[PDB]
Amino acid sequence: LELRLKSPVGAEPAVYPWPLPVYDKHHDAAHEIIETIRWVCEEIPDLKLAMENYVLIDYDTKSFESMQRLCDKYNRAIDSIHQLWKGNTRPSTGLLRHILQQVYNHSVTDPEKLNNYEPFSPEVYGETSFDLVAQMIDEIKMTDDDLFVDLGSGVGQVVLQVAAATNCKHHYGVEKADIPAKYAETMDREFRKWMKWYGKKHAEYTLERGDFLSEEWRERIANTSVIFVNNFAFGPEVDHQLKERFANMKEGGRIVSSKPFAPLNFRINSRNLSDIGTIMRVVELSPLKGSWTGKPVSYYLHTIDRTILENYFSSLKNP
Ligand SMILES: CNC(=O)c1cc(C(=O)c2c(Cl)cccc2Cl)c[nH]1
Repeated sequence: LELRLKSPVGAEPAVYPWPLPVYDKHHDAAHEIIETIRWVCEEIPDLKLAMENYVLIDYDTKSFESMQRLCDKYNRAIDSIHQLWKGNTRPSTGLLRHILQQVYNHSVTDPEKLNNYEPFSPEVYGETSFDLVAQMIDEIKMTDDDLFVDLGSGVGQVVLQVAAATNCKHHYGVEKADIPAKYAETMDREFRKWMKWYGKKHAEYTLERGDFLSEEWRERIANTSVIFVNNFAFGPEVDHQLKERFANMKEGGRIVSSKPFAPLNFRINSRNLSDIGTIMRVVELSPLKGSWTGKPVSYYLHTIDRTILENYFSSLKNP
């Protein structure tokens, strides 16, 4: 016993076993099936016209016959549309939210294994992070000349969201811990498969297991144009090593973080010449000021700017 959903672009069908998988106490693969059908109908007008929409109103998620009828009605409407078309774009924000959740649900089957009790972690990515990352994407406006890196990428959710939305040359995720890095391999596979099923384009990306403080990563950070780092729980020792890596970045290089690497009110003088604040601008970006009705959250945008240090020396030489 199984349920099948035909791809709107002729990719291999999505195949679900029966009884349907349960994700948590209030979420299961039946709600995922209904929402997938609704998303494909909303974005394919001819499909909405062909589909007998009443089947999406009256259904029983606990009945194999009811769920099979619903899947069959959708599969028949897909077939009618493929017949009509007989005779790749980026996903919308709404579809991407659905895809990322679906990818997670098919990949992270045992979330307890993550041993993650933090507020902005993989298990709660959809609550605020998705919206804040979307706001960040609209704010930094990356181009094909950019290289994006997430330092401590978890199961790779930020990398997948950014790669689906932007045209950076490449997106990298580096994760040290065993369990999220192993789950990132499944997230990668499921993301490519589902994006192909929907017929959606994404930029190139790589999720890798590694230590972002290693020698190999020193040159890699130096060549990165956009660093994303949720450093809130890192503490001052790792934060110190990161500032050393950031100090080799190019002019205009950017760092997006959850805790600033330099004070927001940094004032260069003879006693703090050694501080990272001498070579980077720092601003707090808050969607509540940047409408937003979510949590009162912020991120920090750092921009490599060695003219801060240069102006201090020029002012001493020309008082
Ligand atoms: C206690 N942690 C926080 O307040 C916090 C975590 C984060 C993020 O991980 C993040 C960033 Cl850095 C940039 C854009 C989007 C997101 Cl979700 C932001 N603030």
